[PDB]
Amino acid sequence: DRLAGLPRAERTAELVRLVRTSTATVLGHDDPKAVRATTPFKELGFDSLAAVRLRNLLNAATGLRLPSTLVFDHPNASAVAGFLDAELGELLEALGRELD
Amino acid sequence: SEKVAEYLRRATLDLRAARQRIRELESDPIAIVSMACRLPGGVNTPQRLWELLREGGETLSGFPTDRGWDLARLHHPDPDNPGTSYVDKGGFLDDAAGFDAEFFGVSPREAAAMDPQQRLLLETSWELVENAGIDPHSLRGTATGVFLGVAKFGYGEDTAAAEDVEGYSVTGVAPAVASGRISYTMGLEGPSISVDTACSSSLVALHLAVESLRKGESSMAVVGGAAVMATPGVFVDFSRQRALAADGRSKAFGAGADGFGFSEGVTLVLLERLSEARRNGHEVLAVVRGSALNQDGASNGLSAPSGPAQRRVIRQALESCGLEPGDVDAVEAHGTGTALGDPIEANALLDTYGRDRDADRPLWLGSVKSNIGHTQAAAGVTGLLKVVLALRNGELPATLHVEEPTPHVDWSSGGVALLAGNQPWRRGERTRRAAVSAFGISGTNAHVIVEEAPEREHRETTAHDGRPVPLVVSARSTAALRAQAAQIAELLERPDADLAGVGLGLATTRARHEHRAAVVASTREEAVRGLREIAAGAATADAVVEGVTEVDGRNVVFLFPGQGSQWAGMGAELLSSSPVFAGKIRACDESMAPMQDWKVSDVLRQAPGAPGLDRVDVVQPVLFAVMVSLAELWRSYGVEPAAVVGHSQGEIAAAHVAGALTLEDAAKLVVGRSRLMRSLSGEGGMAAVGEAAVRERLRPWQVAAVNGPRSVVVSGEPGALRAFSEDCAAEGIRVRDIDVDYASHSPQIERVREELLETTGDIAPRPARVTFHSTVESRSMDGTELDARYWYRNLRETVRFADAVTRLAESGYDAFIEVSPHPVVVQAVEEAVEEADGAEDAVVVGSLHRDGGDLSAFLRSMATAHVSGVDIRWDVALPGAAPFALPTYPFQRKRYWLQP
Amino acid sequence: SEKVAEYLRRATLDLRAARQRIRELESDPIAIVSMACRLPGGVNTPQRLWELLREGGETLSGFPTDRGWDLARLHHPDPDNPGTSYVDKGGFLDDAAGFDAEFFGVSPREAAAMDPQQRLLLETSWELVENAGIDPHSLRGTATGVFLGVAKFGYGEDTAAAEDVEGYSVTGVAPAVASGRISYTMGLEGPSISVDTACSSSLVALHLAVESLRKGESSMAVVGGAAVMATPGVFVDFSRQRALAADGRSKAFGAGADGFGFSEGVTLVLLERLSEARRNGHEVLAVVRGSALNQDGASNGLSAPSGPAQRRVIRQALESCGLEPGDVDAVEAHGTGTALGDPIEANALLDTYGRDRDADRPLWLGSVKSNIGHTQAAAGVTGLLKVVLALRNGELPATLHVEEPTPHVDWSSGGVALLAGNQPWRRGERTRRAAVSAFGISGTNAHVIVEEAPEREHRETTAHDGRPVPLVVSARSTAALRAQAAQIAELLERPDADLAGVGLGLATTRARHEHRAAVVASTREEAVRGLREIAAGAATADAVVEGVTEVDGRNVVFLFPGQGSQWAGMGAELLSSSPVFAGKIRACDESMAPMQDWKVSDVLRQAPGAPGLDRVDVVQPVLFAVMVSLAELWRSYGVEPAAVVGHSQGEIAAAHVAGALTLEDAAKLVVGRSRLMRSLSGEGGMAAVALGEAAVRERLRPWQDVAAVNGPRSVVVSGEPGALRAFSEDCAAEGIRVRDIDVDYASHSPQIERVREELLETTGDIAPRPARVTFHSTVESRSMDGTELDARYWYRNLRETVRFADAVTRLAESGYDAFIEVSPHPVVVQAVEEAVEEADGAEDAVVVGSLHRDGGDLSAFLRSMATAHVSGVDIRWDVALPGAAPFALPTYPFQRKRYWLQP
Repeated sequence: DRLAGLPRAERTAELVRLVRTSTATVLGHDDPKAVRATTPFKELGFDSLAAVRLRNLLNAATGLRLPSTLVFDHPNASAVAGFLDAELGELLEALGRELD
Repeated sequence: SEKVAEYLRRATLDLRAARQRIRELESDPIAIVSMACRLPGGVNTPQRLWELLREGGETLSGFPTDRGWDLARLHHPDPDNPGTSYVDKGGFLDDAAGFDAEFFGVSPREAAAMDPQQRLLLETSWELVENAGIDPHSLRGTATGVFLGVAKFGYGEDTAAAEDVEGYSVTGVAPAVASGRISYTMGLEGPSISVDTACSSSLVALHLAVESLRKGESSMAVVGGAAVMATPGVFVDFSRQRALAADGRSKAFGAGADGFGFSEGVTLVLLERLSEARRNGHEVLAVVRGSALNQDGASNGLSAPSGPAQRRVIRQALESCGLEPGDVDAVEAHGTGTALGDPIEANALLDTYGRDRDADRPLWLGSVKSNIGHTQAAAGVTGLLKVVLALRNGELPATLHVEEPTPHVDWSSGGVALLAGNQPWRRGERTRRAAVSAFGISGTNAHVIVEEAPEREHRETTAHDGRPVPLVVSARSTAALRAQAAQIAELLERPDADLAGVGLGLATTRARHEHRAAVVASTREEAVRGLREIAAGAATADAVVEGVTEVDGRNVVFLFPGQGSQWAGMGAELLSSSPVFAGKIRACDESMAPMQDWKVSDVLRQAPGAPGLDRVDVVQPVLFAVMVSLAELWRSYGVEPAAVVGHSQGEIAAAHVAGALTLEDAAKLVVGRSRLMRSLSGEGGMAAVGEAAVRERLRPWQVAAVNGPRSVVVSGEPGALRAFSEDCAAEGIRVRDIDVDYASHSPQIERVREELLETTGDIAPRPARVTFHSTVESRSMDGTELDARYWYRNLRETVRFADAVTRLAESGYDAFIEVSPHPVVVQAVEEAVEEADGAEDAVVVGSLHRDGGDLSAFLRSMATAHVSGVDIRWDVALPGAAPFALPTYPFQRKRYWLQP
Repeated sequence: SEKVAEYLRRATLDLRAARQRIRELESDPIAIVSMACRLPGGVNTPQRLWELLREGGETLSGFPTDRGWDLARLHHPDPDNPGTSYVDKGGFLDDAAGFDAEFFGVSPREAAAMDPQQRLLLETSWELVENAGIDPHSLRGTATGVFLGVAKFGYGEDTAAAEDVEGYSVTGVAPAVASGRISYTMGLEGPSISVDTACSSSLVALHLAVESLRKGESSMAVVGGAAVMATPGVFVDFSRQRALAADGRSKAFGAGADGFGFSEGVTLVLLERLSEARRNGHEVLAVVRGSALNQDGASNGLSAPSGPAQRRVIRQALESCGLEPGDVDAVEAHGTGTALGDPIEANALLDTYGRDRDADRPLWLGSVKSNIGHTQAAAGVTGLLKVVLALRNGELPATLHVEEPTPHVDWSSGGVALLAGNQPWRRGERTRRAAVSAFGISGTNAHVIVEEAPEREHRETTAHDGRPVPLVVSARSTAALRAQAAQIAELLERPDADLAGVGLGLATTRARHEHRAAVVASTREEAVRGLREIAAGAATADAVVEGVTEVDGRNVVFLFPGQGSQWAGMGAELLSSSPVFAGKIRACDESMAPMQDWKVSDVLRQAPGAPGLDRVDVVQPVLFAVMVSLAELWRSYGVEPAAVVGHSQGEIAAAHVAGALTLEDAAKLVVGRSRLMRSLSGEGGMAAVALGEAAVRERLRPWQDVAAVNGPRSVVVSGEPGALRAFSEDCAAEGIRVRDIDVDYASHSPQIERVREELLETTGDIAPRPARVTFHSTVESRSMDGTELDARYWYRNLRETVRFADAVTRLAESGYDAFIEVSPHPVVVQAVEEAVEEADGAEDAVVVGSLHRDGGDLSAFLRSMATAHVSGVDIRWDVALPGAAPFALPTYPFQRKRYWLQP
C-alpha cells in the first residue's frame, strides 16, 4: 500500500482497524467496538453470503485480489489482518558387547 | 587379532536386521487383495461400477416405495413447511429389504428385527472373502480383524414389540454388533472396532487397520463402511438448512454447486501385508503406502472446514511414506459439491501440489460423488475403489458437470487440471500413484496414498489335455445348488475358460456346504450338459452324482473281498493314466520276479504269450497286486483308512495295507498259498444259498463263509454237494460259481497242513499303525500275532464276514469303501449295516466296475464317496492348473422389513 | 587401525540407536498425568471416589424425577407387562441437566438441543486439563488427540422438530460431534475418534491412544468414556429378558448373583509419554505398560462369553508388555456378576495367573462395579481410576457382597484370592503393578497392565521468607469470579498451606479470562481478608484491585515526565530488596564517578555526606538514575515497551531506554547540563499557570523578554523574573498561578542563549547509535531515529518548547493504548488522561504509574503492576517468586442452568 515505512505495531493496528471497520458495515452496526478481534465470524452472525461481501469490501479497500474463502482460512479479524500484512510485505569387547 | 573381522560382519548383519525391523514397523506397505460393493442403481459388482464410470452416467432416481414411506405429504416445493423436503431424488438401493436368513443361521424373527445395514454387511463380507480366492471356512480361527464405518439411522423406531425375550430389538440396531456379528459368523478372532467420525469414518478405519497390520496383532483386515437410510428424516433435516441441491445432482467443482445429493451404499476391502500376500500367493491389486489424520481445530464454526488443516494433512501423509509431491499422478478429491467447500479444497490442493509442478504433467483432479452421489459414511473407501479400478484397466474416468469450472478457483497456475474427459493411464517407466482425501462434519481429515501393484510375469502352465476333470458344486439349499450349477454352466459356455481352471477354482477356493453335486467330464460340452441336467431338477446320467450330508468327516474302513471279482483288462489304460498305479504295479512285479518268470503287468496289458485269467496260481497274485495298487491310489488322494478287513486270502493284502507285513513277505506268502492251492485241484465246489439251516442239512455228508442272515458258502466236495444241489429243491442251492476244484475251508485243507508252514515259516511281521480287525476271530490284533500259524488258521477256520461288519458299524465307523476291480460284497455290506443298529447314515461305495475301469470311473466313485461326507483332495487330480475366477454365492432372498 | 576403530565405533553407536528406536516404537511406557470423573452419588472428584471406595458404601437410589419420566406407568412388579420394568433402583447423576452455556460460547438454543453427554464431556475435559497443572490455553494449536467411548441413548427423539436452520439437533445428537466439540472448543489439532464396542469401548479407545502416542502422531491424549441415560428404555428392554438384578445391586462374585445394575458416569484420563513427562515436568501418577485385544470368535452365543478368548488375550497382553504372570499383584476383574460370567472369568484368571504361583503371595481379585454398578461405556476407565487411586494411596479397597463366595469355582486350591477387607499395598522393594480387564457384549476383550510411577517426589525447596506475594484470579463472569475468590480464600484458611506455592500455581497453572482481580499480600491473614473482600462484593481496600479486560495484549508506551517529582528517597528498601534495581544503580555509578564525588546510592540511602535533594546539580543525576533503574525493572517481567516519550531532561533517560545513547554518554550529557545550568542559577522561575495556549499567546504582549503545553490549558513561563512577578498578579482573575517550586532557574527562556558555546563544546563527544525502540520526540513533534541525536539536538531541546500534548494525542490515535509512566511519583497522569479522553482513538486506554511519595516499597510497585495487569497487560508473575513448588487448586466454578427438552 501507499502508506508504509511504519513500525510493526502501527501497521498491525491500522490493518486491524480497517478489518473491523469493513466487517462492521457487513454486520450492520456502525461501530467497531462491538467487533472483537478474537471471536469467530460465525458467532458474530456471518453466513455464506455476507462473508463473500466482506471480501469485496476488502477488495476495494486495498486494491488487491483476495481468495473467495478468505474468511474460512482466517476465522477472526486478527488473523485476516495478519494475512493481509504478510501478503502486502580396549573398546572392542565392551563396545562389541551390544551384539550379544 | 583376526577375530575382529567376524565381529564386524555380525555387527553389520545385526544393524541391517535392525533397520529392516524399523522399516517394517514404520512404513511397511499394505496390499489390497479383494473388494466388494453394493451401490445405488443396481451396481453390485466392482466390474459394473467400472462400466458405469467409464460410460458416464448417474444413479439418480425417485424415492423408494417399498420402504413404507408416506410420499404423499413428504414432498413440498416450499422449503418452509415443517416435516417436508423440497428435493425428491437420490441414490437408493434397488433391494434393501432382501436377506437370506437360513444361510447365516438366523431365525426369521431376528432377521426381521435386524437392521438392513448388518444384513448387507454380512452378504458383502461373504462376497469379498469369496472374491479373494480364499475358502471362507479356512479363515475360521484365524486372527482377522474387522473395521467398519457405521452409524445408526433409526430403523424400527416406531415398533414396540413386547415379546422379545431373546432380546433381538436391542442387539439388532447396536453399531458394535454390526461388526460383532461378522466376527461371530465368520469365526474370526481379530479386533472388532466400529468407529464413527462423520462421513470420513471409513478412511479412519483404514488407517487403524493399517496400524494394526503393521504392528502384527492381525494378519488380515476387513475394512469398509455402510450406510442405508430407513427413514426420510435425514433429507428433511437438511431441507431446513437449504443444503440440498434442487435437482439432486452433486456437481463437484462445477458452476452450479448448489448442494449435495445423498445416496446409500456398502463398501468393503480386504487388507494384508505385501510380503505375506506374496508368500501365500494371493492376488494383489494395489498397495496402500501411507496415511495421516488430524483435526480442524479452531475454525470458522464447528461445521466449516479449514484449508491449513488440509494442507498439513497432505504434507504429513506425503512425509510419512517417504514420498515427495510430484510423484502423485492424480488425486481423488472430496468434492461434496457445496458452494464454498470445493474452492477451499481446490485451493489447498493447488497450494500443496500445484507449486513447483512440471508444466507438462499437471495433477489430474476428479471426484466420484459426481456419478453416484455422497454415500454418507461409506463415501471415503468408495472413492478408493475407483482409484483401484483406474489402476487395473488403465484409464481415469471423467468427472461430470465440469464444462464450466468454478470461477472462485484460480486455474491459471496450471498445477491442477480437471478431468474433462478420459485420460489413458497405461503402465510405463513412471510408477503410477494416487491419493484419496476425506473430510468430515466433525473435523477429522484423512489422506491416503496408493500405488500400483508389482508385476507378475507369466503364471501360465495350462496344458489343457484330454484328461478327466471333476467339477464339484455345493450349497446350503436345493434352489441355491441349482442356481450355482446354472452359474457354472453359463461361465463354462463362454469360449474363453478352460476346464482345469474352473475345476481347480471350485475345488480349492469355494466352501463345502451340505448339498453337494459332482460331474466328471473330459470335454466342455459334456460338462455343460451335465450342469444343465443338474440345474433342470432330475439327474439321469451316471456321470452326475448328487447328495446331501450333515457332517464333514467320516471314519473310513477299507475292505478287501476274496475271489469272484475278475474281469480281463482290470484298469487297463488306468496303468498308463496314473503314475502311482504303475509304480506300485512295477514294485510288485520286482518283488515277485525272483520266483516266477511272467510279469503281472503283461497279464494286465493282455500281452501275447502270457497266462490267462483261469489258473489260481496266476489269478491270486494279479488280484493282490491290483488290490494293493488301488489302495495306494485311494490313499494318494487324502483318504486314510482307520480299519482294514479282509475276506479269505484278501486278508493278506489288507495286512500289507495295515503295514504289519512287508511287500516281499506278503508276495512270497501269496505265491506259496497259490502254489499249494494248485496242487489240490481234484476236489472242490463252492455253493451259495442262516447257519442252522445249513447245519440241519449237513449231517449226512462229511460251512466256509457267512456273509449275512441268508448268505452261507459251504465247503467243496464233488460227491457231497452233488446230492445237495438238488436235495433242497426249495430255492436252497441256486447261485453257483466256477471255483474249479477249490475245496477251501474244508477238511481237505488239513491234508497238507505242513508244507505251507515250512515255506511260509520265514515271515518277519511288525506292529501295524491301523486297526486290523480280522474275520476268523472277532478281535483286533497287531503284527506280532500274525505268524504262519495264523495264516494256516485263516485258510482253515471260518471267515464269517457279517459279524465283523456289524462290530465295526456298532463301534462307530460309518464309511465302508470297497477296494476291488469289481464290487462283489457291496450288497451284503449294505444289508448288514442296515440290519445292524449302528448309524443310519453310513455310506458304502465301490470301485472300478467290470465294464468301466477307466480313471473316469475311479473319479466317479470318488465323487460318490465325497457327496456323502468323505473328504477328498481334488487338486491332486488337476496338477499344474491355474485357478480361475468364479461367480459368488447365489443367495436366495426374502423380504424382511419391520412394517409399522 | 584408527580407521577400523572409528568405523566400529560408528557402527556400534548406530546399532545402539537402532535398538533404542525399536524399543521406543514397540513398548514405550505411557504416563498418566491427570484424571477427571463424574459418577452417581455426587462423586465429582477422584478424591470423593477414593473416599467412597475406602470407607465402603454404595450409591443406589431411586429413579430420577426431573428428567420427565412417567414413573407411575414405568414401574410394575410383574416382569411380563409391556413397557414396564420390575426394578426401581440404580445409579443416577445428581444433576445431569446443568450446563454453563456462556462459558463455552454456546447459545441457549444449542445447549437445549445438545445431548447431556457432550456437555458433561466438555466440563470434565476442562477439569481434567486443569487438574494436570497445565494452562488450558497453552494446549491450543498443539497435537493433542481425543478418544472417547460414547453411544446414543435417545435424547430429544420424543419431542418434535422446530425451526432448526442452524441444524442444531443433528450435531447435538451425533456421537462423532461429542469428540469433535472438545477439539473445536479447546483448539486441539490431533486425531479425534469416537469408537463404540459394547461396554469395553473406552478401554479399546485407550489402546488406540497408545498406538498414537508411541508413533508420534499425537503428543498428548485425552482418553475416556461417557454414558448418561436420557430415557428409561434400557431398563425396560433388559427387564423384558429378566437380565436385571431384583434389588439393583451388582454382587461381583457372591453366591447370590442374579443380574447387573446399570448406572451413569463420565470418566476421562490424560496420557503422555514418560520421556515427555520427565522433560516437561508434569507429575506422573501411574504407568501404562501394555495392552491387547481379540475377539470371542465362534462361541456358543452372540452375547455369551468365552474363556479361551480371555486366556488368550491375557497371555498376549503379558507377552507384549514383556513380563511374567507372577509379577502382577492384583486384577480389576470385569465382575458384571449376572448369571455365569463370574465362573468363566474366575476360571480364566485361575488358569492363567493362579497356575504355578507362590503360596505366600496369592493374587488379589476385586471389582469396582460392586460399589457403583455397571457404567456401560465408561467401564474400563473407572477400573483404571480405582487401580491408580489404590496405587497412589497404597491400599487396596475391598469389594462388597463377598460374604459367601461363589461355589462354582475352586477357591481353596490356591492362586486367586478374593479381596474381602482392605489390604495394605505400601511401596517397597517389589514393583507394584496391576491389571484391568473388560469384556464386551459384542465380543471384544481388552486387558491392560498398569504399574507404579518411579520415585521422583523428593526434589523440592519450599523456600519462603516473607517477601510480598501476588495472587491473581480471573473468570468469565462476576459470579464465577466471586466463587473463585471464595474458593481460594477457603483454601488459604487451611493451616497447612504455602502462600508462595498458591501464588505460583495461580500465576502459571491457570488461564486468564475477561474479569480479573489481584491482591498483593505478604501475610496469610492479609491475603485471606483481601479475598474475602473480593468475594463479598465491592472492595475499597488499596491492596485489592479488579477490572474487566477484552484484549489479550497491548502496546505499552513508556513516559518520562522529567523533573517535578522529587521526593526524599526513591525505593530505599527497594534498593535493598530488588537485586535488579541495585544492580542498575551500581552500573550507573562507574560512569558518573569521574565527574563528581558523591554517590547516588549514598544519597538514596540518606547516608551522611549526601548533598541533599535541594541542589539541581545533584537532583537531576539522581532523578535520571532512578528513572532508568525503574525502567530496567519494568523491562523484567516482560513489559518490553514499543514506544518511549519524554517531557524534559528525562528525555535523555528515554534516549537510554531506546538504546540510542549509551549509559556513559547519557550520564555525561545530564551531568554537563546540570553543571553548566546550576552555574548560572538564579535567573528566574517557571511558575506554571493553567490558562490556555491561546490565552497566554495573546497575553504575553507586555513582556517579550511558553515552555510546555502538556495540558489543553497548561502553560509554564514566558519572559523574565520581573515579568514573571508582574504576571503573577497582572490579571488577578486567572488564578492557579505559580504552583512551582523550581525557582532556582528558568529553562526554555531567552536566558538560555548565553551558554550556547559552553554546552556545545562540553558535550561534543556523542555517539548516537540507532535505537531499537521507536523514539517520539516532543521537540520536533515527530518520530525520528537515534542516529541524529547530537549535541545540537540536545541544545535545541533545552531551548525549545516541549509539547507533551500533540505527542500524546498522536500516539493515542496511532494505536497505542497502554501508557506507563516511569517516575518516582505520578505527576503527569492527569494530563495524559485528559489528552487520551480528548483523542478520537479507542476509549479503553490504560494509564498507570509507579511508587508514590509514601508507598516506596516493593509491595506498592507490585500493586502498580497488578493494576496495570487487570486491564490487559501481560506480566510474568513467576519472576516475583523465585523458587517455589506449585500447589493444587480447585477447578473452575461453573454456573449451571437447566437445559432439558421435554414433550
